[PDB]
Amino acid sequence: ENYFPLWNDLNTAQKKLISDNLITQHVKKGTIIHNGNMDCTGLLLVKSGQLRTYILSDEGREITLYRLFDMDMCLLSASCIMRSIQFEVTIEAEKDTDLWIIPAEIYKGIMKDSAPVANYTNELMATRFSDVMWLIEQIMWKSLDKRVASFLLEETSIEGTNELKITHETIANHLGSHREVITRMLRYFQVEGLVKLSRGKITILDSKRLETLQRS
Amino acid sequence: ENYFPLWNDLNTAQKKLISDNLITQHVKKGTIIHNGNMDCTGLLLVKSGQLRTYILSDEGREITLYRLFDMDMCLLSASCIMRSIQFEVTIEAEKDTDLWIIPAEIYKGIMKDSAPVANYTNELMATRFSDVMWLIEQIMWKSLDKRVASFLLEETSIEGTNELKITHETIANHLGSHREVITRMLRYFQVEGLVKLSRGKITILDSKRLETLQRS
Repeated sequence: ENYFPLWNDLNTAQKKLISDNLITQHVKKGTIIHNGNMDCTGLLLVKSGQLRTYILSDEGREITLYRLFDMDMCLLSASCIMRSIQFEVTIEAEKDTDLWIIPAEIYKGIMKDSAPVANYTNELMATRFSDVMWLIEQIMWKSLDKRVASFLLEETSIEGTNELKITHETIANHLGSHREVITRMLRYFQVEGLVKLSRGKITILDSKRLETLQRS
Repeated sequence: ENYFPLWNDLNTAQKKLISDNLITQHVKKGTIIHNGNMDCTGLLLVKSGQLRTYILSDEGREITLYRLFDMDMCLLSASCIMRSIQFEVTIEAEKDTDLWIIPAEIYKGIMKDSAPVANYTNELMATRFSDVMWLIEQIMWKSLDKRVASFLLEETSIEGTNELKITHETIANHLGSHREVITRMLRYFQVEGLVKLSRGKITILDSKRLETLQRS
């Protein structure tokens, strides 16, 4: 109600239909909430937490498309309400997350009759389209050292700490790389004094220098 | 009118506003019709021809996002009508093209009041979002030899001939590669009997074998 900006634009009938069909859900970290064509739960409003939209190759390789934080809305968890979305994505909780779910059939129904809700969904798609376009630009134009540097700066901002407790597999899965290549890269960073590597931990030593890689 | 599927869904007032403001335009090949934030002409309905949506790095490197053919609609040529589209694209004519342009201000106005036109624009975005998602999947999971093989099979289908009259630069610009890497790859293909290379021409010799690379 406070976290849904379309609320002031909705009428009484629309406000009531969504309100009376809101599903509250606490999702623990590591839970897959949407898994391509298998699920079509609905739009997710993140009250508090962190979600990760990604794609999987048939060989189990992964790359993160984008992340959703507190107050974001997930549209692709209700992908089946749009025939023209002909790609599948996996959405999972990176931290314990409190969500509200607006059922797909309900949201689809309101969207059919409301230009405001229809246009709002366009703006939501355009944002995610733009997120994915920044990703193509990053993948094509920036080398792996710069992308690892960029990721380490993002995670430290999200966690509010220069001490990351993640595996080399998770970094590889974020960037569309292999663990061995990430490990090689982190060891090059350690030799260059950018990070410190220890048991289940990457400590960012020079945040100023990592930012100059990202920018290079 | 025949090429615009939303026409039957429009009312008299909407049909008249679009009809009386249609701009007919013959565009010669090599003409840039949209160049990021510089232009915001409108939605383009391709009566007959071929358009190419691509992105440019600050160093002049290119990769094709998707192609539009006869009967397709271009949405991103009117990107400024959606605040949430925060990426720029270049659109140009690959062959001489006959277009109709629906001015952006006019289309935006109809979209504000019509759920049908609003939802139709979503489906148009979703299609292009899906095109770009196939591209991420191709870039990440398929090696350059497979992507070159895939492109050669596409161009031969479009041109209706196993004889392509294109430069190594154009192929590099389609795939996000460098000319020298494409030339190296085409020479490997020639050594393997897949193609024949001669003055300003690539002749596909084994279309069956190129398809088995694409699929690998």
